[PDB]
Amino acid sequence: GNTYYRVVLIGEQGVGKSTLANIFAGVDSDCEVLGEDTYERTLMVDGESATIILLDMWENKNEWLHDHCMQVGDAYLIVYSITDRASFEKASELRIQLRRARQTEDIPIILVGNKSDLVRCREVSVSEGRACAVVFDCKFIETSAAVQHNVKELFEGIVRQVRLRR
Ligand SMILES: Nc1nc2c(ncn2[C@@H]2O[C@H](COP(=O)(O)OP(=O)(O)O)[C@@H](O)[C@H]2O)c(=O)[nH]1
Ligand SMILES: [Mg+2]
Repeated sequence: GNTYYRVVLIGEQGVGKSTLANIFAGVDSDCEVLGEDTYERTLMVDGESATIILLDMWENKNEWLHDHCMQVGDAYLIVYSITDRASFEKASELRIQLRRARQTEDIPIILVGNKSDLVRCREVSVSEGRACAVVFDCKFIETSAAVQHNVKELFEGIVRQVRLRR
């Protein structure tokens, strides 16, 4: 409870949420019995221990699970694919949706452009991701979950952001 961070992955189908979540996990004694699509890992960030509870239960078709995700997170990773415009536009919709669900809280958010390895398929530019993050007042990163590029920096980044709002 200060050492602990509940982090929620949201985004359109096929953007890479589950692939991100799997890289994050892999290998004790947190109080929480993990359910559905929940992962726990304890991380060292800036010389301080961080227990992350990661939720990856956002699907596009349990309808209440959307409202659940939007309510329980301390922090959010709003994921789109650089090779998919509509997922990028969806990300803005989800950010607005999240802001309405949490009107009075300063929620740490990272906007994540996944699939950066798919160079010839890029449809969304780095500048667009950046400009969008500026409009949203959140952070931005591009990852490739397939090759584990910037995935470490991402989860360090989100812990770093939630600590700044204390
Ligand atoms: N090339 C590439 N493929 C990816 C990346 N991340 C995920 N994928 C692929 O995209 C497909 C759907 O990914 P998934 O993680 O299930 O998306 P989800 O719906 O958001 O959970 C899978 O076949 C993954 O192999 C990435 O960074 N690069
Ligand atoms: Mg998934």
